[PDB]
Amino acid sequence: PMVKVATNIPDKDVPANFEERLTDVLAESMSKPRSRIAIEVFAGARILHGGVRNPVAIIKIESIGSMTPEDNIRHTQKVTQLCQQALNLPKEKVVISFFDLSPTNVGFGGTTVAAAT
Amino acid sequence: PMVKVATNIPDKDVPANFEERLTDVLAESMSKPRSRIAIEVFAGARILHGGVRNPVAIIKIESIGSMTPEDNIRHTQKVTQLCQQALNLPKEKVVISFFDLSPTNVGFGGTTVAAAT
Amino acid sequence: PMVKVATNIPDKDVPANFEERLTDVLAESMSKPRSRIAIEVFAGARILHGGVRNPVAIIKIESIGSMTPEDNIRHTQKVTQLCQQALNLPKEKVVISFFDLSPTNVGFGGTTVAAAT
Repeated sequence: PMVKVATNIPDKDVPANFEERLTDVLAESMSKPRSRIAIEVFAGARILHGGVRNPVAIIKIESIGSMTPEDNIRHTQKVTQLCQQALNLPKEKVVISFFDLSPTNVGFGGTTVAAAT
Repeated sequence: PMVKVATNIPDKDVPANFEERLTDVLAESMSKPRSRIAIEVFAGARILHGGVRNPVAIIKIESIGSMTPEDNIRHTQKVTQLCQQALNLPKEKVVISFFDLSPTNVGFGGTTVAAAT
Repeated sequence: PMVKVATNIPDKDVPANFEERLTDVLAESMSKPRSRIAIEVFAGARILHGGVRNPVAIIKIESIGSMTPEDNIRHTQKVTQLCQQALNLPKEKVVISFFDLSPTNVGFGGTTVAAAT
């Protein structure tokens, strides 16, 4: 799974263990090995949400599966709870987009996931 | 809707009201409330387009609906016109990608849009 | 085609000709004109992959076609080989996501690709 977190919170306010916690949250929620999770953090970013500059996190999550409607409720709940705790964000300032990719459309280790299976 | 604008124009040359104008443009074009629009601006970025470093904007727009082929022509026209005016970009230096998401695949306020409906 | 490369390698370690080489690689692999390829490089980024901070590249590639399963193996191989050479990355530290867009969902030159055809 590949995650991008963009936030207007300053990078020094995003704790150094945030990525590791998010890795662990999504490994459990998505049933995926920690070894195949990437987290990108773009903090101190220029973001407007709902017309204001209040702290916000805009998150994108890509995965091969584990993205049924029901799964995505669980992910939303878990990711949001982490952001509440670690980023001091209200739930209405955590936006997540979910992309379910075919293994034919993910490259890793020099070939697609589909070709390595 | 969630928008990411990456540009090699310096951040001080992207006017402070750009995001608000883009918010308003897309609220009208997409028939969506301003309260549910996020704009991320990554300016001063390292971009090459068509082999050159000339000023350019690469934009991604995600939305739940409002992305028929006809809708996306209108969005392109409107977004491009804003970038022409505010970013001093020719139209051939404004590239936009449109992603139409299921409400099952957007999290907001601690659950999916689908679960909140 | 539109490419985003995020890496935790420092920007001064990403050679200035990286984007041009990647442009050329994908023009050949995807059979697309150099004039319609954008490369965004977000270097010096905060990334965790597999729980560690080792150098890594997380890449997103969008295209109108040229993204059959077989095509994406070739792209993965070629892009990975470039990153091995230019970024000093092992193949298991190059992750790529492939998005195949409709021409109705790409704006360029003030209208969609579909409307310009």
